Amino acid sequence: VLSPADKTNVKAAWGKVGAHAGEYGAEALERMFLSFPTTKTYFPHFDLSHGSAQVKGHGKKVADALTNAVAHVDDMPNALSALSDLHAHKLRVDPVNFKLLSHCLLVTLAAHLPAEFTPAVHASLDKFLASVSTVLTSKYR
Amino acid sequence: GSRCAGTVEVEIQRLLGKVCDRGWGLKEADVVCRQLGCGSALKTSYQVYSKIQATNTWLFLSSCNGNETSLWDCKNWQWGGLTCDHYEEAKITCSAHREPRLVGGDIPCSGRVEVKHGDTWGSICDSDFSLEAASVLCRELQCGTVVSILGGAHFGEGNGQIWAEEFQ
Amino acid sequence: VHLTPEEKSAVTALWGKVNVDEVGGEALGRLLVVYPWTQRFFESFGDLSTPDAVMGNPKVKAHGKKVLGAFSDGLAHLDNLKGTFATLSELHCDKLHVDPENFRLLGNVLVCVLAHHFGKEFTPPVQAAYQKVVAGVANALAH
Ligand code: HEM
Ligand code: HEM
Ligand SMILES: *[C@@H]1O[C@H](CO)[C@@H](O)[C@H](O)[C@H]1NC(C)=O
Repeated sequence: VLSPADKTNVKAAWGKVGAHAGEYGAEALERMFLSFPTTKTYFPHFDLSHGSAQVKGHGKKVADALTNAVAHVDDMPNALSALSDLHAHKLRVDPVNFKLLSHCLLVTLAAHLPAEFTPAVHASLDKFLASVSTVLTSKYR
Repeated sequence: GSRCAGTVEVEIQRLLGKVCDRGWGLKEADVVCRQLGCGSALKTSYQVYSKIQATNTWLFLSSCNGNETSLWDCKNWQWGGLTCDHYEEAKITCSAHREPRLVGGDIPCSGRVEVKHGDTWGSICDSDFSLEAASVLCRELQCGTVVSILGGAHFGEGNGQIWAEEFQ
Repeated sequence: VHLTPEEKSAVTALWGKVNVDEVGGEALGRLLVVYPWTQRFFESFGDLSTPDAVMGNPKVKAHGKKVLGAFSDGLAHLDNLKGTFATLSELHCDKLHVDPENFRLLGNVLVCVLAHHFGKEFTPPVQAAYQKVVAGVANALAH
């Protein structure tokens, strides 16, 4: 569960992510595709090569969704209701892929923000990404 | 062909065997080259001269430092008990496969070309030595760039044997 | 699965600059902070409530050094991981009853620590190689 201190740390970390969110998400998607190729089965229509414009656009969309979740950290299920329905029903993405993407996002943030990825901030960001994944995987069946 | 280039064949208790290339980098490769006495290791591959038979048993090298004087002296080498089917045989070409030298010249980096085929020093016919081969020879001996290729025994005829290999 | 020579070279090159005395302790502290149920196994290490207490714990740092040394030992024998980790897996399964998923969590946390330490040098290719490495370590350390 996200404590108020954890919410503060997540808000600060994503604020210092700032405008680099789109390419952070693109890098996280690339890391998920390379490290865990089993997640590529959910993108059969995407060009999954390095530096892909389509992967970059999807990473921008993912980071915009994460920004909306951070801004609505107290109402995340309502903020991600459309995405929850989408991932759970239309795409039927298995939650292990969500945890893999959360790990890859954490790796990207650690590689790009080493000064601000403190163990407390790392734990808070992991909790926030777990909350996002749980909201998106809740309706999975 | 040469004693210091080819697959690593292992004789343990009169049993033929070949080294598997799993956990076999250049660090273990130069240990074999040092063990045979042919300088350091150049590549884990060789230009095939003759066919060799296939042996069921394999020598597996987990890992060892690379400064050892012999392969047996480095820690935890496995002899048999596993199949090198997923991996490949361990090849090596040591630095003395074709080690050049310049003799007969009164200046440091000029003279009749002699190449050591493992242990024997022999001359080279000038029809088998191109400008690229001479460039590689000058580079290897740390003599820079080739100035000229002088055939017809310019620095005197060598005594011994003449190699029959054209350097491509 | 066999690890490609390029991936092996990348892993070895990135591990050459890894601070053995600090990276393992950092990874273990991060594991105990992010996943607090892993503090259950280290109740003899003293205070582990505050994240600063976890990261500043000398016993945690020493055990992280030992864990990272075990990672290095498994790295030197990437092709033989079950044989090298049989004793440690038996220890964790029987004497400590550590869930195998904790090994995967520690591998992921170690990958995060490596990325945090090396910045952009932790490229997606070398991260994929290290994910293969930590997956092999965890599978060899499990069951
Ligand atoms: C924190 C985790 C995630 C977030 C924030 C997220 C966010 C998003 C967003 C914003 C979209 C755009 C949907 C639209 O615009 O209509 C999307 C689509 C999609 N997502 Fe995710 N997602 C996450 C996890 C995942 C994972 C792990 C996978 C697969 C392994 C996945 C697979 C997909 C697919 C296939 C689409 C459809 C894109 C397309 O058809 O072009 N999602 N996601
Ligand atoms: C993932 C890779 C891991 C490796 C390579 C590793 C390695 C080691 C090593 C080298 C030891 C020392 C063995 C001894 O002293 O006899 C050890 C012991 C121990 N490990 Fe792990 N470990 C790993 C993961 C974990 C995790 C995730 C936990 C807990 C969640 C854990 C809990 C312990 C404990 C409690 C001990 C004994 C502490 C003590 O002896 O004082 N280990 N492990
Ligand atoms: C090789 O180097 C190691 C250092 O790790 C040393 O312990 C060993 O004695 C060296 N071996 C030789 C033959 O010099």
